[PDB]
Amino acid sequence: MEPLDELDLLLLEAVPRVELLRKKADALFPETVLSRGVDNRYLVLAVETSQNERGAEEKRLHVTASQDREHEVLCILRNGWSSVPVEPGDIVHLEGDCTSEPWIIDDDFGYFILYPDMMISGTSVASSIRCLRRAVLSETFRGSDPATRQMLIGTILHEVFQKAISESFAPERLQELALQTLREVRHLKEMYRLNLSQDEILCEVEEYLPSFSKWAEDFMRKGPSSEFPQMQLSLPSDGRSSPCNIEVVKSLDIEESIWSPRFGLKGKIDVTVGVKIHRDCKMKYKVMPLELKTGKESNSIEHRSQVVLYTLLSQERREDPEAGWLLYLKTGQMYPVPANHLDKRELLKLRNWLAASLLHRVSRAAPGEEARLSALPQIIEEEKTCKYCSQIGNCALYSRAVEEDDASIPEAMLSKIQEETRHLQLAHLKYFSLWCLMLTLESQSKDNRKTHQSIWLTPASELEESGNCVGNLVRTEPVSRVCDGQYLHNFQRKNGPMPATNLMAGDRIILSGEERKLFALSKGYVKKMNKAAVTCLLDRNLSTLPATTVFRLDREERHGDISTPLGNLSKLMESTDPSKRLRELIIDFREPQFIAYLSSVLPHDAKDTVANILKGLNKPQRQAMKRVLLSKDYTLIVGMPGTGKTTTICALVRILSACGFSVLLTSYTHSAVDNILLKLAKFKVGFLRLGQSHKVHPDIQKFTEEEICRSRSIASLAHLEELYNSHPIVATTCMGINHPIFSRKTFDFCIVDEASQISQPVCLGPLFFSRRFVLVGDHQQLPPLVVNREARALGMSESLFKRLERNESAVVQLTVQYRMNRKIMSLSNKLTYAGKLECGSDRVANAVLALPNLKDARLSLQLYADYSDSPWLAGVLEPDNPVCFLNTDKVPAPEQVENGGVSNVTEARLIVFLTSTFIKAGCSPSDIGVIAPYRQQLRIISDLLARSSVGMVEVNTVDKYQGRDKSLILVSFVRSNEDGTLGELLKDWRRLNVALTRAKHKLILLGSVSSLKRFPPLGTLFDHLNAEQLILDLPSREHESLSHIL
Ligand SMILES: Nc1ncnc2c1ncn2[C@@H]1O[C@H](COP(=O)(O)OP(=O)(O)O)[C@@H](O)[C@H]1O
Ligand code: SF4
Repeated sequence: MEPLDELDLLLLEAVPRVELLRKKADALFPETVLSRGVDNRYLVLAVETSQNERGAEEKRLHVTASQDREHEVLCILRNGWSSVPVEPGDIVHLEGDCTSEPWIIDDDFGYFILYPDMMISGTSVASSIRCLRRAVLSETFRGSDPATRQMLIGTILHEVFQKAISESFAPERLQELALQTLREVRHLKEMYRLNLSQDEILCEVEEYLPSFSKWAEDFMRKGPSSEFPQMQLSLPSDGRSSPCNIEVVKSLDIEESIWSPRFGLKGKIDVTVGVKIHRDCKMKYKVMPLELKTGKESNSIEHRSQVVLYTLLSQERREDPEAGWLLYLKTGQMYPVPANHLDKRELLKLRNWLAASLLHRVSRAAPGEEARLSALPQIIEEEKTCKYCSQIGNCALYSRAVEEDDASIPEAMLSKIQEETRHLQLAHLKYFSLWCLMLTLESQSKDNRKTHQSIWLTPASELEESGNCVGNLVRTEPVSRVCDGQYLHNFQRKNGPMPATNLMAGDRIILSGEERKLFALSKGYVKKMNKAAVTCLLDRNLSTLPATTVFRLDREERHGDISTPLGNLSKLMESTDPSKRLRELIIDFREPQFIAYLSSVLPHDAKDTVANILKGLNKPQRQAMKRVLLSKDYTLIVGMPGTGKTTTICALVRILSACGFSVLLTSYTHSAVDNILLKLAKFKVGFLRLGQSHKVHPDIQKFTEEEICRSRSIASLAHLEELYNSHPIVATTCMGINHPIFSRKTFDFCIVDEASQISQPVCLGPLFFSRRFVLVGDHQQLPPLVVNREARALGMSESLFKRLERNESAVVQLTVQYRMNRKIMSLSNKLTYAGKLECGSDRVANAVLALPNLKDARLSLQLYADYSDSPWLAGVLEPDNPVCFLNTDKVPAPEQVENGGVSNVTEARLIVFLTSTFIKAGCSPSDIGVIAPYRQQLRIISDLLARSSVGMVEVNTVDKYQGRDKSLILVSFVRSNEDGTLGELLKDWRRLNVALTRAKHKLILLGSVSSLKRFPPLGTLFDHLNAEQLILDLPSREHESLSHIL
C-alpha cells in the first residue's frame, strides 16, 4: 500500500467474507447444521460494542441460522453478557429461550452458549470460579492431580452410599457393604498404587457410616410429615417463603451420565432422588439431583455451583428441578442448593470463557503464517489459592516454556515459578514447548473435531445407511454385571429384520435412546454381532424404562488422546533422577554408553542358558543381544522386513530373564505384544499381561491380571500384591502406562516393539520405569501417523526410534530375512535397503508361489480369452516370475475422482480377475493380500470381489499390513491421469517400501507407468524393473483377452 492510489483502491465494501467464516467454523466444528428452536445453532457474522445509557457497554451481534446470507438475525448482549469473547465465525446457541425472537439477552433474561457442541464438565466450570488457568490446565494435563488417599476414601464412600440407598441404611448392612466394597479389585489397585493399608482404609471408611444412618433416619424415615427435617426452599413454584418438610423417598438413579448440547455441559449426577416437599397439609413431589461430598462440610461456592450445573444438566432428561442437594457424608448433613437465575447466568458466563480458553490454543500472529501456542488464562494474584494447587507444576512450566520486558505477573509467584523450573535447561523448555505445539495442532485437526449433532439432530434411518448409526432397537434380556461399570446388554429391532454397515464387534459406541430426551445415557464397546441381535458392554445398567424404549447406537471420535502424550511430556520435565536421565538421553542427545565384553557380564549361572539361546540365532541377531547386554543406556534394534523381530524380542526376553533382570515388555498394538508373548509361552517363560482381557489375544488371556483375579478370586491387597510381584516380566501397551503397577515397580529393562511407529511422546512413557531400554523399529517402514500438515512439518512424525538413531553406537541391524524369495528381496534391496538384506536359507530364497493346479486353471480361462495373448497372463501366473509389473497404459485405465478420494474401476476389475484366477490355480484366498493406496479404491475392490463371491482375501492400505506378510500380494496403484493431478501420497518412499515387502512368493504390481513414473519412489522402481525387463505392457481393452473382463 504505497501510492495515494492503493489506499483508494484498497477500500473494500461481504460475500467472499461471509463464506470465509463458514470455512472458519468448519475448521473447528465440522458439519454444524445451523438451526432454529430448542437446539439452535447460529453462525456469528459480525461483532461490535456500542454505548447506551452513558458509558454502558453493549455487544452488537449479527447472526444467522441458515446458509442463505439474507436470513440475518440481530442480537444484543447486555451487562455481563456483552463481555463474552465472541469473534465472528463462532458457532453459538441461544438457550436464553427464543430463536422466535433472539434480540436482547441481559442480566435478567436469556443465556448465551458460546461453542455449544463443546460440552464442558461442570466440575471444571466450578473450578474456574477461583482460577480459569487452573481449570484449563486441569482439562489438558489430566494426570497432574494424583489420586490421593481422600479421593480413595471418597470413591469408596460414594459407592457404599449408592449401594445403601437401593437397599438399607441399617448399620449391619452398611458394615457389610463397607466390607464388600473395600475388597473390590478396583479399590485394591488404588490402595496398592498409594502403598496404603487395606485395614486402615476400612477403618477410616467405617467412621463415616453412622452418619449414613443418621441421614437416612432423618430423610428416609417413613413417618408423619411433621417429623421430616424442616427448612426453607424458595422455588420458582408460586405462593417463596415459609419453612417446609423434606422427605427423600427413593433413589431413582445413580451416576446419571448427562451430555448437554443445550448448555455445552457434561456431568455425572452422583444420585437422583424422589423428594416429597411437604407444605402444611399439601405435598409436592420432585425428582431432584443430589451430590455426595466426602470432605469438610464447607458448603463452598464450588460445591453449590456444581449442583446448580447439575440442575441444568437435568433439563436434558426431565423437568427443571429448580434446586438440588449437597450431602457431606462426613456429618450426614444435607444442604439445599437453589438454581437462581443469577447463579445459572454467572456460571454460564464463566463457562464461556472456559470453552474459549480450551479452543483458542494456537495463534497465527498474521492469519496464514506459522503457528504459536496461545498463552493460557493469566496467573492469579490470589496467592492463597495458588499455595495448594498441584497444577502449579504445569502452570510454572507452561509459563517458562511459553511466556512474555514484561511479565508484571505477581512477584510472590514469579519466584515460585523459578524454584519450580530452575532444574530445566533451555533445550528442555524448547523441547517441551514444541512438542505441545505439535500435539495441539494434531489434536485440533479437522478430522478429530466432529460434533455429536448427528446423534441428537438427525434421526436413526438417515444415518444407518453408512458410518454407524444402528438404531431401532429394544432390550429385554436381563442385564449381566461382569464387574462394577461394565454391564452386558442385548438389543434388536422392533418387528423384524434389518441391516449392518460399519459397526464391527469391538468398536467404541455410544448408546442413546430414540428421543432426544434420552441422549447419551451410556457409552461402551460391542461384544458380538448377529444380524438377528447385538450384544455390547456398557458402563450403565439400564432397567428404568423397559419395552417402550427404542435405542440408537453410534460411533465416536477422541483426539483428547493428547492427554497421555502431554502427561509423558510433563513427567519428562519433572525434577526426578529418571526424568533428568531421559532429558539428557533424549533432548540433549547424550551419547549412550556400552561396556567392552568381559567373562562375568552375566551371572555365571545364566551362561549355559544364554549360550543355548544364542546358538538358535543368526549372526546379526546375536550381535543385537550382545549390544543390549553390553548397554549402559539404550540399544536400537533395526528390524528390517522379514528379519524376525518377534523371534528376536522373545530371545532377548529369554536372555534377560535368564540373567535375572526384570523386563517391562511394551509395543504399540495389543497384537504385537501378544505375538511376542505367545512365543514366550511356548518357551514356558512366565509373565503377567496387563490391560483389558477383551483386547488381549485369546491364548494370552489366561495370563492377564483381569482373568487371574476373577479366576483365583483375589480379594485382598496382599493377594493382588502377590500377583503383581509374581513375575519379573510385565507386558503391556504404550498407552497402558497408567496402571498402578508403575506407581510402585521399576524394571531393569523396558523393551518397545514397533518403536518406529509410535509417536515420540507416547513412546517416552514406559521408559520412565525402566533402567535401560531397547527400541525395536525400522524407519524405512511406516512412521507415526501425523494428520496435520503443519505439525508434520515441524518434525512431529519423527519417531523416538529415529530420533535416537543418530548415535550409531547404539544401532544394531537385523538383516537376515525369512519372508521374501531372492527375486522379491532383490527389489527392496536395490530400492531401499542398500543391498543389506540376505535370505535366511535357500528354501526362503527359492520359494515360488504354491499353485497346485495351474494346468486346468489356464484352460478354463481360455473359454473366452486367448493363448496368443500370453504376453502378460503367462508372465503373471508363472510362479518362476515372482515380481511382475502390469502397465495399464495401452488399455486406458483412468482414475475416477469423487469427493477427496480416488478410485480406478479398470484396475479394480483387473485385479479381481487375477485374484479369482490364482484361487482357481490352487492358491488359497487366505494367502492373498490386495493393497491399494486409496481408501475409496478398497471399497470398489471389496464390492467387485463380493460380486465374484470370492470374499476371503483382504483388501487394505499398507498401514493395516505392517509386519504381516502374504504369499501373494497384488497392488493396484490407482493413479492414472491425463498429466495433471499428482498425489502427495504416492510420493512417499516408506509406504511403497512396505508394499514391496509384504509378499513371500509372488508380488504383482498394477498401474499406469505414464503417470506413476512422476513419483520418485515409483520412478526408481521403474528403473530397477526395466533392468530385469519386468514391466509387462497390457494390450488394448479391445484385445480378446481383456475384452471379456471389461
Ligand atoms: N535365527 C533364525 N533361524 C531360523 N529361522 C528364523 C530365525 N529368526 C526368524 N526365523 C523365522 O522367520 C519367521 C519370522 O518370524 P515370526 O516371529 O513368525 O514373524 P515376524 O518376525 O515377521 O513377526 C519365522 O517363521 C521364523 O521361523
Ligand atoms: S497455580 Fe495458581 S495460578 Fe497457576 S494455575 Fe494453579 S491456581 Fe491458577
